[PDB]
Amino acid sequence: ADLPGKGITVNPVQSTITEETFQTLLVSRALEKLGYTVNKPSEVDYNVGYTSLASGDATFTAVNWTPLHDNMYEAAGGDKKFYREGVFVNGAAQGYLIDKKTADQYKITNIAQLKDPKIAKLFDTNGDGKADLTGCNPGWGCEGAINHQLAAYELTNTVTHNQGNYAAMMADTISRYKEGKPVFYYTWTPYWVSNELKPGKDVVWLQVPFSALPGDKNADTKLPNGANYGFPVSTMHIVANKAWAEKNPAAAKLFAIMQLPVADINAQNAIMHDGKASEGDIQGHVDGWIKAHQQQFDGWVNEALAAQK
Ligand SMILES: C[N+]1(C)CCC[C@H]1C(=O)O
Repeated sequence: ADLPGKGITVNPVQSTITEETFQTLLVSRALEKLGYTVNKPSEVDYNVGYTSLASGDATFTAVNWTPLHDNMYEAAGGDKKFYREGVFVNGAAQGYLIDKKTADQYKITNIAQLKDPKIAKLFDTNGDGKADLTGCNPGWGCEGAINHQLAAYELTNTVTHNQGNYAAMMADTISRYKEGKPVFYYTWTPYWVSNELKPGKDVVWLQVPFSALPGDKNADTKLPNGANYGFPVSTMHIVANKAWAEKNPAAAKLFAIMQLPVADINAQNAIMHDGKASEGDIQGHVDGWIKAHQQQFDGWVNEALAAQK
């Protein structure tokens, strides 16, 4: 009769990106149905998350990105210290965008065109002549990807990687876009930005001149027709402490089979951004998703409970 997680405490970890909370708590709810006591997530830098997971201070994360986290994953112990099975979120996109108005006028389709200082000046916001790319916070996996690519594409003389607080910077970028000025930024899905600036209407994605990712000399981000946006279709995974997973087969199975559509996280993140972003609202987003997918959610729980436990 007794549920397998009775008496066992779970510590989730995510980053300080509040938009990660929904998917983290979805896993927490599932573990609670398996009987576990789940604490509120710790919100720490990704790299701190991975070392905590490897030591056993943290139990799971649900925001492990491939390939952007590969270097942090391997560095912290890789498959020797971590359990990682299945695919939690498929079909994420990332890349570089400029406003469609500017792209159409000057016929800009490739980031390599920003080597021309005249083109780059269009996107200068601080007057130093260089294009100002709204980029990634220190510690994000995309920090390393963007730095690597600007160097590889010979863009460091005309393009600046602006770093700080991405969410605040993007509000300024949207404000500038609304004044009718050119903008240049990196983003990903799922996140709230793509709801405000939509490709084909407001903005366009830029291609890159060849494949370049840090730590993999033979990376190939090309699509079958030869078009390249600089990043592959990306996925998120649930990652757990390996030793904990070996002792908790019901949880291990649950982690391998849970799946959340990228569109659902996009929708939740958009609602948060329109003002409903308190802890209490996010809990209700999670509870409402479950009620709307009750058969699926219960199926995951039933499969986990039927593991050899
Ligand atoms: C901030 N991010 C959510 C953007 C894509 C993956 C991740 C990161 O760069 O690590």
